Parts: sequence; C-alpha cells; structure tokens
Amino acid sequence: MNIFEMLRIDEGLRLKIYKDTEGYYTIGIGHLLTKSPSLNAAKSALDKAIGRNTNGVITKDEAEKLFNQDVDAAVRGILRNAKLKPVYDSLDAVRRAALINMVFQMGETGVAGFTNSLRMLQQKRWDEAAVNLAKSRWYNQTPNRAKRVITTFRTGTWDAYK
Repeated sequence: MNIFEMLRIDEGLRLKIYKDTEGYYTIGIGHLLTKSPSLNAAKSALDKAIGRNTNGVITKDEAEKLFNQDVDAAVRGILRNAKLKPVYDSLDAVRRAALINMVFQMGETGVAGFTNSLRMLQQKRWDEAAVNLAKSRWYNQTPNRAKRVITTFRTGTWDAYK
C-alpha cells in the first residue's frame, strides 16, 4: 500500500471529463480540470494538459501520466513550504502518506491553512488532531475521504484502506 494506491482508491479512474462531488470538472485519477462551470473550459484545460485535441477523452496512460505529476507536485508543494515540511519530516511513513493526500486533494495552500491540526500532528496528538480535523469545510464536503485519512492519521496504519 502506497500513496499512488491510496489516491487511486480515493479518486479512482475515469477517462472522460466528469464532475466531482463538489461539482468540478475532473478527469483521470482526481485531476481537477477547472472550477468553471464551463465544459468548454474543462475541454480547454484538458487538451492543453495533454498535448493534443481530446474532445474530453484520454488514455489510461495519459490519465496515469497526469497522476504521476499531480502526485509529484503535491509532494513538491509539501517540501517548498515552511509550514508543511517540519510536519512531514516529523511523520512516519504511513502518516507522511496521509499528509501527501491532503495536499493532493486541497493543495499546498489549503492545508498549510490547518494551522492547529498541523500542530497537533507534530506534537503527535493523534486523537486531538483527529477531531480538530473533523470540523472544516473538508470533512463535511468529502467525508468518506476525510474519514479515511483522519483514520490513517489516527492509527498510523492502513486499516481504513484495507
């Protein structure tokens, strides 16, 4: 079990532009295309991303390529940030994985934003963080996911993914 696997579970695969729980045009394994209602905008975003005209559809490999990127970014975004690094470096491997998630999902910014939790993580207050984590647009915007990750943070294992 790994991060790539984890996110697959949490985002699965789709080779056609679809919307997300929220409503955002996504594609591949969780690759947000754009916050615009415009499909023409996501169709736009897509192509651009891919390198060709796609009419809104791609290959398993294209999907899987973008996934590689997204993940990197996400970790790259984690390293380039004074707020996050300290955490990460504090974390066990399994927890470094849940954190990579959070960043994959919301982004460098949104998560640097969970000031207290990030604190509670570093202090190693698993439970506490847990409930802290529990109230925040997030969790009650994508709760089964939150609950996975919050669990991964909790127990520091893969029981919720298994």
